Amino acid sequence: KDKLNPPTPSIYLENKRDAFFPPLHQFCTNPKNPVTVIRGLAGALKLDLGLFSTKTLVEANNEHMVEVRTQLLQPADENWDPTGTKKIWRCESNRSHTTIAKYAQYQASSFQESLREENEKRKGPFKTIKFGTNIDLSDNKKWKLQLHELTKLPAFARVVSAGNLLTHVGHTILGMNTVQLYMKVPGSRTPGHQENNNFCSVNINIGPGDCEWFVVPEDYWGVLNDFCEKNNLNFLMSSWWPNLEDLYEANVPVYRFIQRPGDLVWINAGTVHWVQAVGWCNNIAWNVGPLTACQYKLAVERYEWNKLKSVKSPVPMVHLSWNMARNIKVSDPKLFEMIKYCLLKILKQYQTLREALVAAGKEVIWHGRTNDEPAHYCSICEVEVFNLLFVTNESNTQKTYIVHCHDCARKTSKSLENFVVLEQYKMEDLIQVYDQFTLALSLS
Ligand SMILES: O=C(O)CC[C@@H](O)C(=O)O
Ligand SMILES: [Mn+2]
Ligand SMILES: [Zn+2]
Repeated sequence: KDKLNPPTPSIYLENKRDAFFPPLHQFCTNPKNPVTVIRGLAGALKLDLGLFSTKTLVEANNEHMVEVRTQLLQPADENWDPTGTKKIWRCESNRSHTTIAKYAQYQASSFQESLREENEKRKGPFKTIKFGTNIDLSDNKKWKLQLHELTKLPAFARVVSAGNLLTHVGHTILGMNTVQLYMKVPGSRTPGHQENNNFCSVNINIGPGDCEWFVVPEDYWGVLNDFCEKNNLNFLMSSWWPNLEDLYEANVPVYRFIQRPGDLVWINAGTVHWVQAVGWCNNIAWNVGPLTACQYKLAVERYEWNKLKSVKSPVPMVHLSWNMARNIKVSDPKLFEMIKYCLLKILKQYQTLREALVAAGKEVIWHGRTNDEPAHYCSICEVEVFNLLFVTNESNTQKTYIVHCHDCARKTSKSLENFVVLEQYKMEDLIQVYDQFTLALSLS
């Protein structure tokens, strides 16, 4: 079907009015639109993309760290096994580190070398390329002008905003509520994935070259998971590059489009995607969590799925949920009932655990909390741990407070005799937050 190669939801901006126009906000967050390409976004805002040029980055922080992925330069939209014999899903992507100055040097000489080849005139085997990924632009002192330029965006697409759930986490989640930079040469590939905890993603192409994007709606992610599992690949942890003929045969629709310099790509919640550089360019990206039932639901679902797959969730959805209930007036009936349900479950599980401890003669020690203290995770299994923290007798005495979850503490120490139980929140206070959390009226 042509329904298997659908058109890209695409908004064409001319000026600031178009960018700040509220139906643009609603369009991007509509669950029916897996991706929105906002064309001409930088131009409409007079964004200085030059602040993100390789030349400026070198001058700014030439020793800054870059995660290098070394890859094969693959043809078009395909991924071949190294012997050029068959198209496979697994892609080779070895990791090392470099600096902006060193990667910049390669980016520039790669282009000069391509110019000479174009002037030398005229299955693999395949050349090797390097992709500069995940460059951390969280330090406002090192990247003042860069980060300030992005406050010019409409609020819904900003790294920080009142309506961004990731703003409401209350602490830094690297690469999610902080900007990541990518420095690319032709063929630089970001393999298939969903965002961390299915949060939306915002990507701007700095240029000067284009990127090519591949997008599959969230509700087909199970199909791609089976493909991975049948191909001996971890959907969440392995590097894979879909066979478009496999997807077509399985009746999976694939959105496919070009992102030009200054185009902003909005990846909606849970949308599966992979990307390749067509030319030489940089990109900047971060996540955003719109206050919708769809975003919260997909975030919760991935959070729970990660536990089953023994994968850490970068977004602490328990911590977030209490912050939402404490600080956000929620007027969507569906969203409200989702949050209320989740808090009630947290609350009851917590009450059950606490009572089991008390009834077994285990003491619960009041530990309180520092405000804006990040969520905790289990030092062993990396699950989020909320309120009741399990700390060894020695870590307690040393006041290092190395957190464990209950299961891991119990597996270590059968009667928890090697652990103390630290309580960060009084129950009455949590019950109060829950009770005071009611549906706000909005006429919108
Ligand atoms: O630009 C890339 O290659 C990766 C970025 C993409 O995963 C995004 O979510 O913005
Ligand atoms: Mn992404
Ligand atoms: Zn654990």
